[PDB]
Amino acid sequence: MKYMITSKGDEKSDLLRLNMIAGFGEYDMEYDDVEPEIVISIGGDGTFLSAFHQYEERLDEIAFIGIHTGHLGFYADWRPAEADKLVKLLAKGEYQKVSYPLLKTTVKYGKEATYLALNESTVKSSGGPFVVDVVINDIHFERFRGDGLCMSTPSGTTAYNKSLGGALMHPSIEAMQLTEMASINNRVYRTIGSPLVFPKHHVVSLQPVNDKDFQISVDHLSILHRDVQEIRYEVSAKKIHFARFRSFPFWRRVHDSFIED
Amino acid sequence: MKYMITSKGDEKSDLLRLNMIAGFGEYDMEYDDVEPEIVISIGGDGTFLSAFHQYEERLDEIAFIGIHTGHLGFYADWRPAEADKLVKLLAKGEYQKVSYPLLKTTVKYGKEATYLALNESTVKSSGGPFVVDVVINDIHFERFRGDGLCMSTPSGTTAYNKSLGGALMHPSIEAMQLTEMASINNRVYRTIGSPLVFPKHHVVSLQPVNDKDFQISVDHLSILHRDVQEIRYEVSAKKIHFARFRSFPFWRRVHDSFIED
Amino acid sequence: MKYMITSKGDEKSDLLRLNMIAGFGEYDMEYDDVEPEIVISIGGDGTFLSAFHQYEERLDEIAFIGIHTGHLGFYADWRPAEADKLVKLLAKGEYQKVSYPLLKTTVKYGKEATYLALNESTVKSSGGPFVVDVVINDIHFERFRGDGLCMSTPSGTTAYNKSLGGALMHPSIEAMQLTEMASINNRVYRTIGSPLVFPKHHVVSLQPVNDKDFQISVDHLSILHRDVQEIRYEVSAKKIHFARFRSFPFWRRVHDSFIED
Amino acid sequence: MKYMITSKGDEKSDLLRLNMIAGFGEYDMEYDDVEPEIVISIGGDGTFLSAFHQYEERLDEIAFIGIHTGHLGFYADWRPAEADKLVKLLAKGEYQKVSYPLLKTTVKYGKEATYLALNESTVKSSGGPFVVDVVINDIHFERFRGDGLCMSTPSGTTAYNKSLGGALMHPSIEAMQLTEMASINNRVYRTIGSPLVFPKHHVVSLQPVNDKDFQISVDHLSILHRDVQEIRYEVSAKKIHFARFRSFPFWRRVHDSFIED
Ligand SMILES: Nc1ncnc2c1nc(Br)n2CCCO
Ligand SMILES: Nc1ncnc2c1nc(Br)n2CCCO
Ligand SMILES: Nc1ncnc2c1nc(Br)n2CCCO
Ligand SMILES: Nc1ncnc2c1nc(Br)n2CCCO
Repeated sequence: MKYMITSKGDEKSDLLRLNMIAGFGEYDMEYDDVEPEIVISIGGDGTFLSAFHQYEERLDEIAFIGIHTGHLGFYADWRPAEADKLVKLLAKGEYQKVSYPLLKTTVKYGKEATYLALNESTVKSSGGPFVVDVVINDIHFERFRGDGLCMSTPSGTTAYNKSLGGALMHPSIEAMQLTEMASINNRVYRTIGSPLVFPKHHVVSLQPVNDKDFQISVDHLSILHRDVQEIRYEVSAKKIHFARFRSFPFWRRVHDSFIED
Repeated sequence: MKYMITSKGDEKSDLLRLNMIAGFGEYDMEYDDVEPEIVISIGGDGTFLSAFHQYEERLDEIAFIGIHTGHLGFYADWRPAEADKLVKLLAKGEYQKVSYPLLKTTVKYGKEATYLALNESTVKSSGGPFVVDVVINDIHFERFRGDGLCMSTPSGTTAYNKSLGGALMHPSIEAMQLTEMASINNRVYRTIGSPLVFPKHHVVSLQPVNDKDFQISVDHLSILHRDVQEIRYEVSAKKIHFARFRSFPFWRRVHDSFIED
Repeated sequence: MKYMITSKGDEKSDLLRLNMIAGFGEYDMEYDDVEPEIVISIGGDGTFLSAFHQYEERLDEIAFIGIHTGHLGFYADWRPAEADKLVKLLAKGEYQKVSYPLLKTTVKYGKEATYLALNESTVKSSGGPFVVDVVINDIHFERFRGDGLCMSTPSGTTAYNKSLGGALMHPSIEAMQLTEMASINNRVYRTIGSPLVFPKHHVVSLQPVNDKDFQISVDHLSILHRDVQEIRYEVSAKKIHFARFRSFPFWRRVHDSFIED
Repeated sequence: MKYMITSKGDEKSDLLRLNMIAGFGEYDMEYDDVEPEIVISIGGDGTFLSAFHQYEERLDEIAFIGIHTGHLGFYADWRPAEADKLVKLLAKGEYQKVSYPLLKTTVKYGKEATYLALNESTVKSSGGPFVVDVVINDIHFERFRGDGLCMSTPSGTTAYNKSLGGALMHPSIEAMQLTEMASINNRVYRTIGSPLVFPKHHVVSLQPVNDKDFQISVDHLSILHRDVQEIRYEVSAKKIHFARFRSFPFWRRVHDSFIED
């Protein structure tokens, strides 16, 4: 199969990348970073996030796999000592694939710019206060005033969603979770406070009230947007595909990362 | 059809119950509280919870409907002025049914006692400290020490789950949410802190460490259990059925109850 | 001086108690558990709490000191290997004393029963719902409905107050902190949600609305009270006195207990 | 006395300002915005914050007073219909003064720049991650990694400190409260999580780990700082002075703003 490997850039990751390429050279495996079928990430969850966005236009023809040269990540969950055993079963094929949901973010101006997220997508104000009207399925739900909002994916709930008080949900659930960022709640402003979990086909629409400039982020990339008319969130129809060679439950990766390993 | 109506017990609810019975008398409707097909609850969410547990052995042959003589409830979401219009379409049939998930709670001693919950099921200690080992799908996940735990249904997240910091999830999602109750987190005890959302077929098992007596509750009923060997939580295969005559979205019932009506 | 020593009851604590008594026998020290001037606690924070309530009627003539035979406590913060060096400077005197504030709890029926707390004092409902009217300095502030309330001392903020979301305050601040326990907040019930810190001479008064029976606790002891007309909280005029032989800052005991030791 | 009046800038505030000036003209009152002894703020809490920073170099010779032409503020807590009665007792003098604590913020580069805050002072990262080492009284306490930190004044706890989960403390307590902003807590990063209340003479020092650029704010003004070597927080020796003509308790201003008015 066509494969490619990215690296964090340091010695420990670059040396292991060259060893796996040499190990792949002993098989019927061709290196290609244009149309690969197996994308291997060596480094951390941040390195895996870059590998996802490098090939987000070919998500259906790619099976991702991550290797953590540091601590255990949620996407890079393979120890470096298992790289030689990974090269074997990747060439023999017959492996199973797991699919996680994704978040679609549509921005509208006065055209349309869409994005795909693996972790979350946040919205902040550039300088002035952040005040938006939250509309759920064409129905006005609340007028949020605070630092911002965060719409997270199922597998992304263990990251920024978790630090904001959100709940951890199993990645087999096709849903998205919205959490607040330091909301103001007096007798004049009223937010729900609790995190909200939306199923598929539900559309959450953010609409400005005064300022039209917002600092929007998708995973790692963050870019200022000007004259925003609407921000739409919804579960994406596309999914990310992983390659599994052993049982590593999500709740066990949660235990090893937050309880003890 | 066979129908029956329960009441909160006060004048406002008893008078409306007698008016609907007289209104049902003008149709091909028979009153029967033994094997009814339409169970009407007049009062509040607590009155609706009693109507659910009165007929939990016939959930598949019953379509529930609630009327709130006080403030708007999440289960009793029909104004009293709409009772006459309810009697009409209930006799003509051809109405649609909505189904919400349920929570199954199994308790084991040294036999087995099972329960069905519409809102949540909590576990506390009777007197001494509450220390249990949390096991998710046969894998030990954490040793919880605190006041207790709360496993909630999707439609039950707006109640006790919400007061504990849990997230609100749409009742169309077949899942269950576990939240903590004043957990201790020092350098010796370590809990996850975040609420956890489990999909179908996931089993969360609570196991004692020292004391074996627990104060377990299912919705409104709460009874002391002695010599408990295990407590098992999982999404139930049975569901509760409602009768809909108009579009009342869950997110709009959340708005009218917590934002403003 | 007159001294006495309590023990957790196990070997490790009983053996160290007998060694310190023999070490005290080599000095001008008399053992007396009736009117002691130095109360030594060997065990943990729970053992120290028992030593405090055994002699709460003589707080002004006693300097407490705690030894932890297990993990580091906030009151028992002396390693067992320092017991021999403790016996020396306790006989030579000339040591400094530190004073921490206390919480006074007054209960009224239809007489008066007062209590003194070192950590916190909580109020719960016995069976039915818990609904009380919170009155701050004769002014009605809110109608709380939930599991209960917790009024904590400065040094007690690191315990049950911390698990409820309360803030940690330095024990040199003469104040008390009130936190909530799973409060209900809809469009009909409205609580402040945030913890409240009251200075000296402020009186927080809890008054029943329906049920008059409450499950009140003071530190470790918890007893049911019937026909309660009012519950009054205020910072006590009495303080607890410790014996210091080295600088152990409160913020360093917080670090070693929750960050890492 | 020498006095001056600021306005929000709209009709309702400008008209009331001209009426009070004409009302002051009937007395022995001189208008002067250079060295005033009575600073009157008409508008809201934001307008009052501007009046404080306009004359922060003369805090000991000024008694502030605020008028809210909109909703009730915590600093502007006088209804417009009471302006005529304010002009009377302000000229007759013999009024009492109330004093609230302040927060001192010192920034060091590679000189020193100091600031005075009435509400709070926050620190964020400009672009990259925010990682600082928190040092309390020359002792390392934790390595914070997240969005940022917020050090609040007693009277400022009802604002941004409240939205971050902090506690509300009476302004008669000379202290400062530090809260977190979406902290990361895994098996490698460990923060206290709970808010911290520091008494007078305690110094909290923030020190960079990688990036040296921070987005620091003091009340409303926010300015980027480059090559920061340290950030020091401590309770200020200076206080702000108000003019009281009636009893308006802090806990009652909390009730009217968050419960109901
Ligand atoms: N999905 C994720 N779950 C947990 N952690 C994550 C995730 N993605 C990244 Br990048 N990280 C690391 C954040 C800095 O510790
Ligand atoms: N599922 C529910 N969601 C919200 N509220 C509820 C629910 N069930 C009951 Br009973 N209540 C009323 C609790 C006391 O206000
Ligand atoms: N004041 C206290 N601060 C922290 N912890 C405490 C305190 N008192 C006791 Br008892 N503990 C132990 C509780 C069970 O871990
Ligand atoms: N000290 C303060 N307490 C409460 N609220 C405040 C304060 N200062 C200002 Br400005 N506000 C208004 C913030 C936007 O509602």
